[PDB]
Amino acid sequence: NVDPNANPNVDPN
Amino acid sequence: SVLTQPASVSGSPGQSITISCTATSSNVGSFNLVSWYQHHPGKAPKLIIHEVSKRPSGASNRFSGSKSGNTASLTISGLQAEDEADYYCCSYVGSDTWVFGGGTKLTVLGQPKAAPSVTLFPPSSEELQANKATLVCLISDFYPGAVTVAWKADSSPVKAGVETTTPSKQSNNKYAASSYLSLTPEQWKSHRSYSCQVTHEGSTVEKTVAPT
Amino acid sequence: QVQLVQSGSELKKPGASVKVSCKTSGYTFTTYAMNWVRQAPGQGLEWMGWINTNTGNPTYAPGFTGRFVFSFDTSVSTAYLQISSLKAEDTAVYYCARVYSYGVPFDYWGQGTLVTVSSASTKGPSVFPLAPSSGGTAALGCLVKDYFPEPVTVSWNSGALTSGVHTFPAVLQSSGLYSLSSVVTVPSSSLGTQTYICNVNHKPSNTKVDKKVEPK
Ligand SMILES: [N+]
Ligand SMILES: [N+]
Ligand SMILES: [N+]
Ligand SMILES: [N+]
Ligand SMILES: [N+]
Ligand SMILES: [N+]
Ligand SMILES: [N+]
Ligand SMILES: [N+]
Ligand SMILES: [N+]
Ligand SMILES: [N+]
Ligand SMILES: [N+]
Ligand SMILES: [N+]
Ligand SMILES: [N+]
Ligand SMILES: [N+]
Ligand SMILES: [N+]
Ligand SMILES: [N+]
Ligand SMILES: [N+]
Ligand SMILES: [N+]
Ligand SMILES: [N+]
Ligand SMILES: [N+]
Ligand SMILES: [N+]
Ligand SMILES: [N+]
Ligand SMILES: [N+]
Ligand SMILES: [N+]
Ligand SMILES: [N+]
Ligand SMILES: [N+]
Ligand code: NA
Ligand code: NA
Ligand code: NA
Ligand code: NA
Ligand code: NA
Ligand code: NA
Ligand code: NA
Ligand code: NA
Ligand code: NA
Ligand code: NA
Ligand code: NA
Ligand code: NA
Ligand code: NA
Repeated sequence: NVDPNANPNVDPN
Repeated sequence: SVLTQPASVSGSPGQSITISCTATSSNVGSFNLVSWYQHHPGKAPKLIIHEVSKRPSGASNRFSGSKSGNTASLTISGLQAEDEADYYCCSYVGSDTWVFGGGTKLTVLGQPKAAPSVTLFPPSSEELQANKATLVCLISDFYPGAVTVAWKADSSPVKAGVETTTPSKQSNNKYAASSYLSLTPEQWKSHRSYSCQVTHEGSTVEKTVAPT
Repeated sequence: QVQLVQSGSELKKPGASVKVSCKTSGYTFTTYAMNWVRQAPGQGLEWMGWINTNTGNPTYAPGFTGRFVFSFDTSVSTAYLQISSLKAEDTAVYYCARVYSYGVPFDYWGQGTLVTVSSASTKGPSVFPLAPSSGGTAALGCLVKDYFPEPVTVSWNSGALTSGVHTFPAVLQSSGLYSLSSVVTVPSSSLGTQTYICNVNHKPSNTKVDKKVEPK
């Protein structure tokens, strides 16, 4: 499930 | 919208009020990433709740939030005049997308009801002599700031040629609006009279004018 | 302090293009995503999409796929919204807003950029008198008709007459032109002696009108 502390802007590489 | 909010809520100073936000889609999943924004007109929206119930430092402690099932709720306690504003819920909806609720207009009833005063002008001779005709219906000093306007040619409704403003706040904190009926000079002169009818809080004030 | 500062209001014809800027300060631009939100007249906030400031990958909500481009320029920590082939229904206030985390979206917002799309052309008003004739007071005014764009200002008797003046917000007609009215309440006993003139000023068309309002 989505981690609320995670940053969506991260490079997913 | 994917999130349903009541169009409007109202309360008196000191009271508490609650604004609901119901998901109409399973795209919200567990529905735990719900945030709320306060929006005063012409200003930037402001985050006031996130993750359903978390109020950040720098937001008033009169704001709280909860959920039950698929309905999230914002509660404002000790209602104050500056709380008057639009309020939006917001949810994550998967795959790095977000959606806002339709918004809720909160009115803080800080003053007594005030019936509108209505002044209706007929077309001027100068405008008639330019082959145009405008009836002008001016509506002032009403509270709350919501009215509906209907026009009549004699006793029959007229909807063609009607332009009506939204209510706007006056300097004395009551509201004003105006409505215009565009006619040909021949329509104007063909009827015994025209009427502007302003409905406010269930009651109606009507003014009439006649070519002479 | 985190700041998002947007460019100024835009007035466009249909078919035109527009580019709104969102200049940031107070944080590292490429650390957080920049989102865009719209509010059309009489409507609520609508999420338009976002751009990842590390990868450049944009995400567009349905409804904003076709004519919209999110971009940025890291050299000046600025995000841009460009709209091609503008439509009347693109008329709205556009906001940029940062996302901090999944839990905390839209923590800082730009102040908004109004983009008006209209087929109307600049036009000075036609001013008609609203001739007088409750109680011992009479209402007279001026109808300020068919002008574009906003704003108009109205005074009475060159500013000498201020008590009893009510200048109403303009209506936006379907044709795209505006009309407003100004009305003043005065003693009925003065209609024979005192002259009443509304002073209308429409700077966008370089027009001013002084319209004498007399009985009958
Ligand atoms: N969630
Ligand atoms: N407060
Ligand atoms: N506020
Ligand atoms: N909406
Ligand atoms: N009132
Ligand atoms: N007239
Ligand atoms: N005329
Ligand atoms: N009025
Ligand atoms: N009407
Ligand atoms: N006021
Ligand atoms: N900001
Ligand atoms: N552009
Ligand atoms: N839209
Ligand atoms: N760009
Ligand atoms: N780009
Ligand atoms: N671009
Ligand atoms: N662009
Ligand atoms: N649009
Ligand atoms: N959090
Ligand atoms: N902000
Ligand atoms: N025009
Ligand atoms: N105006
Ligand atoms: N004057
Ligand atoms: N206006
Ligand atoms: N002037
Ligand atoms: N006149
Ligand atoms: Na606003
Ligand atoms: Na905080
Ligand atoms: Na926070
Ligand atoms: Na208020
Ligand atoms: Na009146
Ligand atoms: Na005219
Ligand atoms: Na009808
Ligand atoms: Na403008
Ligand atoms: Na064009
Ligand atoms: Na949408
Ligand atoms: Na890109
Ligand atoms: Na959409
Ligand atoms: Na003038």
